[PDB]
Amino acid sequence: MPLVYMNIIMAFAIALAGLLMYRSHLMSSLLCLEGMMLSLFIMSTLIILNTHFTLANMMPIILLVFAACEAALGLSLLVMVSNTYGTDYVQNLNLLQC
Amino acid sequence: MNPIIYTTLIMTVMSGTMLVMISSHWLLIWIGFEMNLLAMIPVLMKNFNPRATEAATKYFLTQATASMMLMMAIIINLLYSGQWTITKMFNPVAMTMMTMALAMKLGLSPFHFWVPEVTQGISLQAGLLLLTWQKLAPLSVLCQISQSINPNLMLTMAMLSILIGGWGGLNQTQLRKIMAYSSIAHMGWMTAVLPYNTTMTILNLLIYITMTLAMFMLLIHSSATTTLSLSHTWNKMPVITSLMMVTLLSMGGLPPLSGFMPKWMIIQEMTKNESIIMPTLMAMTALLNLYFYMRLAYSSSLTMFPSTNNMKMKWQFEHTKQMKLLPTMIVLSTLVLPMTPALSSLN
Amino acid sequence: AKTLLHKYSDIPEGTECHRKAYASTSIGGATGLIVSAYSIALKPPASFLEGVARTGRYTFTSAAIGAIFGLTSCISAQVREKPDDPLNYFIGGCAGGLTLGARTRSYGIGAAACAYMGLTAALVKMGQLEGWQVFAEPKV
Amino acid sequence: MLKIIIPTTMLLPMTWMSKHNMIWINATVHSLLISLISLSLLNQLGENSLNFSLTFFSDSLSAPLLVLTTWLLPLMLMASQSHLSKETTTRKKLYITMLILLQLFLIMTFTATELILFYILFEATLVPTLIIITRWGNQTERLNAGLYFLFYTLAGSLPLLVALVYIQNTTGSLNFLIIHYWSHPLSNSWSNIFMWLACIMAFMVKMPLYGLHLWLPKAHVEAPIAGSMVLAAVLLKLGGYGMMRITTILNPLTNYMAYPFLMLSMWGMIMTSSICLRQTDLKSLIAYSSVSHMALVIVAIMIQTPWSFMGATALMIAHGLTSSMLFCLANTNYERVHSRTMILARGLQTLLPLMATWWLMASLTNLALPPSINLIGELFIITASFSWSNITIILMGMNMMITALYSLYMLITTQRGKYTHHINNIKASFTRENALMALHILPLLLLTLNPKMILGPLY
Amino acid sequence: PFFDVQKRLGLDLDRWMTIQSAEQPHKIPGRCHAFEKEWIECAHGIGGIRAEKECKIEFDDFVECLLRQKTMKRLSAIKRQRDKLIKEGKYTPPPHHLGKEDPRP
Amino acid sequence: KSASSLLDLIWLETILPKTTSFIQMKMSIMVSNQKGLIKLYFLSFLITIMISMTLFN
Amino acid sequence: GGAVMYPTKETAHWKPPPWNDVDPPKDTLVSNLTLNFGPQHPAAHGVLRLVM
Amino acid sequence: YGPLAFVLGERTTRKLTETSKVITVDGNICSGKGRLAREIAEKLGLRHFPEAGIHYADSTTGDGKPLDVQLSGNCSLEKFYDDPKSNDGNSYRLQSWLYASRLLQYADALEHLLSTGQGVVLERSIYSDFVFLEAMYRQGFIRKQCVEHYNEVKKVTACEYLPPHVVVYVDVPVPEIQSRIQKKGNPHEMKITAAYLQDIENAYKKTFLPEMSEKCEVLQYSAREAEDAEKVVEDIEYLKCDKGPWPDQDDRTFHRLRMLVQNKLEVLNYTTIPVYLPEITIGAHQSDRVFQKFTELPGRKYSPGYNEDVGDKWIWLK
Amino acid sequence: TMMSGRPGRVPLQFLPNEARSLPPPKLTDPRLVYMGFLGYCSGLIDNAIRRRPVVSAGLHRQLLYVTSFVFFGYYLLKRQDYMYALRDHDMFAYVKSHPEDFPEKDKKTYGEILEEFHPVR
Amino acid sequence: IRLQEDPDPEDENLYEKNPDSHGYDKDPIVDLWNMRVVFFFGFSIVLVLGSTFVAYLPDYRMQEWARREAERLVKYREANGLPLMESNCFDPNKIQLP
Repeated sequence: MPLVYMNIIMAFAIALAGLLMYRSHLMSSLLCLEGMMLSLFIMSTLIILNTHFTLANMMPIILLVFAACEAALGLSLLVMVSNTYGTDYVQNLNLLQC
Repeated sequence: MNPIIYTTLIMTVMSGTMLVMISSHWLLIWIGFEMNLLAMIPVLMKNFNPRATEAATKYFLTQATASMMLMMAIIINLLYSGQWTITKMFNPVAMTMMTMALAMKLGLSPFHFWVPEVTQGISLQAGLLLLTWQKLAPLSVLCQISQSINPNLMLTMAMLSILIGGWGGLNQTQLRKIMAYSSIAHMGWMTAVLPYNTTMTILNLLIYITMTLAMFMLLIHSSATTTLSLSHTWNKMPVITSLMMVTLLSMGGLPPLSGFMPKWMIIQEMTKNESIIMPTLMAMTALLNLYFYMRLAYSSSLTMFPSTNNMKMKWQFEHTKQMKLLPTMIVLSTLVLPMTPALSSLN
Repeated sequence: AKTLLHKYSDIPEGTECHRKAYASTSIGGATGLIVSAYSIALKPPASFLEGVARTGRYTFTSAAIGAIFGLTSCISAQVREKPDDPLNYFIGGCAGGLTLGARTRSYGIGAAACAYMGLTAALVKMGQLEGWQVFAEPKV
Repeated sequence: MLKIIIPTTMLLPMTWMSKHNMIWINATVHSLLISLISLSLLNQLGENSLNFSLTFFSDSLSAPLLVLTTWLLPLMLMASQSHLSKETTTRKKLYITMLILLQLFLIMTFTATELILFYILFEATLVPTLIIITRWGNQTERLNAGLYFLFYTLAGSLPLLVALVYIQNTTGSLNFLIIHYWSHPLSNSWSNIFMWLACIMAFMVKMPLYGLHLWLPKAHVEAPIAGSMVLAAVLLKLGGYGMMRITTILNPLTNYMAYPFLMLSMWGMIMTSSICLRQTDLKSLIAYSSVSHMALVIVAIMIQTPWSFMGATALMIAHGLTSSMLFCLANTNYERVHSRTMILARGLQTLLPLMATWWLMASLTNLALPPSINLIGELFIITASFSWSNITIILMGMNMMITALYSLYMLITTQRGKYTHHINNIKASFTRENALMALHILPLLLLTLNPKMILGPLY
Repeated sequence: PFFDVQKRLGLDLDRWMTIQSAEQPHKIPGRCHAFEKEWIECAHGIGGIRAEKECKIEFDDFVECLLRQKTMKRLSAIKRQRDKLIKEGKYTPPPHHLGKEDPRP
Repeated sequence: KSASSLLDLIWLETILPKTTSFIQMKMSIMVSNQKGLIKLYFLSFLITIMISMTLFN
Repeated sequence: GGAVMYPTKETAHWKPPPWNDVDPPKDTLVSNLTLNFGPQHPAAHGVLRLVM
Repeated sequence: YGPLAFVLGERTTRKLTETSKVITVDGNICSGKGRLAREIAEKLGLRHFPEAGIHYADSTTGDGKPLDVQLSGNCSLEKFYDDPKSNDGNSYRLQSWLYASRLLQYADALEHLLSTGQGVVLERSIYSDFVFLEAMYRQGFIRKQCVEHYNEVKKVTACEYLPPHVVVYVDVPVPEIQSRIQKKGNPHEMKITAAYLQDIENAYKKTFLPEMSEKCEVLQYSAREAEDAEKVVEDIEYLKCDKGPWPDQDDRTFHRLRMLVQNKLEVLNYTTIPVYLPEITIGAHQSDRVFQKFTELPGRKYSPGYNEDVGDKWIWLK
Repeated sequence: TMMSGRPGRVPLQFLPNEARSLPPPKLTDPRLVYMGFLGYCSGLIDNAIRRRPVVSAGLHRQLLYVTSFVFFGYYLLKRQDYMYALRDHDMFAYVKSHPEDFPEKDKKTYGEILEEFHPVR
Repeated sequence: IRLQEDPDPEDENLYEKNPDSHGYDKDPIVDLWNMRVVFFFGFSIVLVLGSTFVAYLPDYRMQEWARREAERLVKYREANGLPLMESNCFDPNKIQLP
């Protein structure tokens, strides 16, 4: 595979690792989610353009649409946590155990 | 929440699952998963509590990670094959990533951690949907790609799921957490036979769905979320706790109850493929699930606990809400063992 | 994973006891590292030094168990001249359980670990001899 | 075989739709009628078994056990009438239905032609038993007792399920007739050894092998009278019947694999009889006596000689009857003094004379007094084991001596001596209890006139 | 449970984008239309188990067209050998490869 | 002493029933740590993904 | 009763959930922004300090 | 009524009118609040709910006739008057049973208001029931754990209900109340001490009335003032409607409330919270016996309409 | 997945037209009677839950339970019989079309075969 | 600790209400009929008729048949000089020994 594919896959891996490794804020986790979505968009777009899969050129746009839908979901959950706790700190999500 | 809006959200969850189970394109399967998550989050948060918000956030995070991994696997499979159809995946790395994503969606251990928390956070009405309907789409996807599934990874996940579900269920006094760990164990049981025979997975899924529907509807009919609160139900309504004891015995996998059907057929299929250690270990580990079910049966019906004085007023009133499917779900989950040769209809 | 498994199994029974013990030690160390990583993730240590200490303890325990199991099994195979007897693996597993008890400093843990480990190692040897499949390929 | 199954099922709607003043009467009438009808199953052929249909069959082994179950159900009802008199009507009906389901499941176990159907029903017998033990038990230990019993049985039986399915896959069928005709020798490979274990341990747990016997004392002590009756009379013989049925496909590996179990049973008989010598609870003493008696049946089955099998069948029937009667007597004493301590109530030979005679006869049968079927079975097993090895006679004689010792010790401690002064609630024994003891004893004594009936298919 | 409602009702919801050999707007062919056509027509109706081993040459050609891994390996080997030759002066690139001759229209 | 207490009420029970139940209880306590923090089991998820990729390739 | 069936020293400090699952609301009240609409501001007529 | 009715178009805001209000007439023991409440109900046209007693639930369920004390309530007000420091926990058991009775009463009242549209005039309320409990605790009749259980039960049930629009309080002083009680005739009421009534008044004037005034208007009248029903009615007819959270209610929360109040078991769901206080914890044997006795009452065995003993017929087709 | 990929299988079809060549399950089938029994038990549990006379209240409701259970059980049994017939037919066809994989074995009587005797002493 | 009924007095002797009790239930008439049912269906039917039925059960074990066949065989062996019982359960002429 070309090195650009390697770089994009590595970017997706880094974003996934970042999302899996929270520090304090829930906003940064949503940032890592959006980064993974962007990396997947770039990967799919390069694949479709390279193979001239004309009818599949609409796939990245749909991916982007559902990506920002998930982003809006995350933002709404973020505001509710902040309203219920004052901060978006991931440590406040502690009532539910095990 | 407006009832019209709630019905639209429930229909959107169902339409997402039907899109997953109906499409032939990977992009549409991922779209159905996304719609399921989008319409499931507010359904999780129908009753606004901090615990409900926490459950919704955790579920959203887990399902988002799983969907990202699934889409990455789809993209890699397209890259190495130029194909979008749901068929024999042509890349081992993509297959592994997709398996991890689908196990995370199902809650197979070690991706089990969110299930006890999200189940406890949400109400019984939402917990029933989460533990029954939300298992259809990932199981269907796994059944469509069972040929390309690496048997070692799926079997390890299934065995770990059974072990962890049993162990977690023993230390739980909250009914919802017990149900979540039992669901984890039963999901492990279902995914054990995926590489061998998918019709047995479908049979186990149907039996588990009936049993969990019966249990959750009995809990709703008793309005009980803890062992102590459920214990009082013997005084107001002994029929409900007796039926709950019967359903718990069925869930334990004790013959002649219906819960013996899936384990029996799974052991049969796994022994047909010369696997004798794994089914034996699974059967032995089911005893932990049987243990906590029996403990609940003691606290609920087999033994009577102290009630409170105020139950005298509750004795006068009769339940208004009527779940029409509860008797049928109880019967199908307890007395269907004489009907196993009906397995062929699932083929 | 399978690289270490074939680095241990390809060594014939009762031959090259040092290399067999080294391979078993490597397998034990890998298992201990996995356990340490999971323990750190699920049960976070207070400090980096505490995490390093926890990882070192778990890895040393697991590697010692593996080394003792390998040495005991190979020595039993050599002395008894019975490479295909599960009793060798039983003795190795009980020795590993005794070492586990010593590391945890508990006689009851040592005895229970000796019993269960010996039984499991004997079962593994029997499966190797007979051809038992833990993960059976779908055949129907 | 449906001539017995269908009325047993019809017992349930009958009891459910019967007046609150007639549950016990109707149950007794029709259970006795069912036993009378099932008596027709004793007409076994010399060589071939009675193959009623594809699903059910009966030979000279199944028929005595079926008759014993159908006869024991009315006895259980009569014994459980007393303490379940202040219970509500619905719970009395529930208890009766649990007993009926247990009897039905036992019948379908003893008649099943398929090993997997036999397993299904023989594990289905757990649910009514467990419920009976944990719901209508009197003590707080009934919860732990039910768990121990249930988990011992399941941990024994699940590998049996795996092995049965494996045999079905490999040989093609689990039917008893086919598995008997198409029998093949088992090699000495580890796989065959573990298949042998999986097939054997399940029944070794049921009839308590020394070491796996810890659940029996708890189960027999904490359970109500009827529950103890079934557990001692039929639920222990289930393991023996299963072992005698499955040993057909476990040869010749048994010759070499039976040594651990043979030694365990031949030492556990002595150990449990000695334990009976130093027991303080009557029900526990009876339970350990049951363990000691079932050790002989285990030995006889593991030896696999015709005399051993005949003695095993005879001992199973005899021990079931004797243990049930002993538990009934202990239940009467308990219902009188509300305590199971053996030394609590003494000198009962002067207050209840006929109950003392019942105790004497039950103890004589327990210690294998000639010409009772107990002695017939014990002597057949002893001769078989002596032929197996002459050294066995030492352990057999010691076990007989200790059994006589502890049985007569129980008789002396309970029905002899000076009456307990402070106890004043000992009323004259009812007609029901005396009738229960008579119905326990008379078939037992009559079977000595026609021992061929309970001597098994190898007679 | 793949409930194939599309094949039942005859609807075409997503089978039009499953492959690049299907009809595309303005008849724009896929980069590997020929290879995918050969692979699909070879492996039509014989089942997945047979298709994996029997129509394996077609699938290998399709994969090579899609990714060009072996072609890139050959080109890399050629480039490395040419560089090694140039370092030792054993080779001289032709003028048409040195940008000295006018490329044909 | 040697039989009634020592074997039956003590060792026989210690060897099989008591030991197993204790092990199951300890495993239950371990699995149900009652922590409920995403920061921990998401790191566990990362470790699991890495291990699966290494082992099963 | 309690949070778990087999509580430990660490777990014993943790109390059972609320009966209606409604966790008591926190008192971490959100602080406002004390902007100084001070004298320099053009709309403050030069000599008005408006602490809003 | 259900979600279907709300979807189809049945909305409670249409039914609410000028006189669609819940009025609670409060007061100390034997303050004459009952006559004032009845007179308010007669003139304003609202429905009058007499104060919920031990056997209020018996009135709404079944024949409307009180059941036995062993079955319905297991407590006695007369016993509390005679021995307020009994070791049977009769005091706190009676208080909890009365709180449960008033919770059911409030639910029935809100239901009636949200369905028929007619206003409701209640005597006291769950919001005012804590006064007696606080008086008992101050007198020492009940311990702190009983108060904690009462607070735990109240904070889970009262939150789901809207406070009354108008709180009418009679302010008869303690000595006049004592005189009325000593002239009323009931010796058990005559056994009431002075500190008990004083603490009732203290709680009413320190916690209930100020907190109610924080939410909505609180009309207050003395003994003479409360005897003019026209004067009290005129005040209610000219109160500022802004008071109370009812104007902040839409058809969504009204649908939620109407769904809640129609399911009595859902209303009383948290009344039987598993807190094992010795004063209310009925043993297993007693619970079984009393439940069996209740089940054997005429019409109490099967669901209403399926009891053949009480004349219900067509059960085979019903 | 075995039967899922059979050629000619019409998706989302409960009973194929080829199933009509098989005898329909008799209305006195024990399996159908057990389905009716399950329906009756469902009706009894419905009566028990709603606290009405279990064996008498709502005869129409219990009748509907039994009728629906029998109807669905009849169709379910017909599909099950069709699927088992399909399995047997496919197995027989595969055996017939692959003689090499299923060869007839030499039939040696017990008088010829030597099975070792293991004594029981 | 709880409001519970005092332990019921030890089971009231059924002799108290009716000196003729036969155990069983509390109603004297149902007591008499239960005793009659138990004694009749236990002793007079399933015991007496049961033992007679099992005593005159037809000989399907073929013991007399076996004895008669043995007598005939012994007659044939001794009269014709055959050595009574052979030493082979099956004829060697039909055994294809390796």
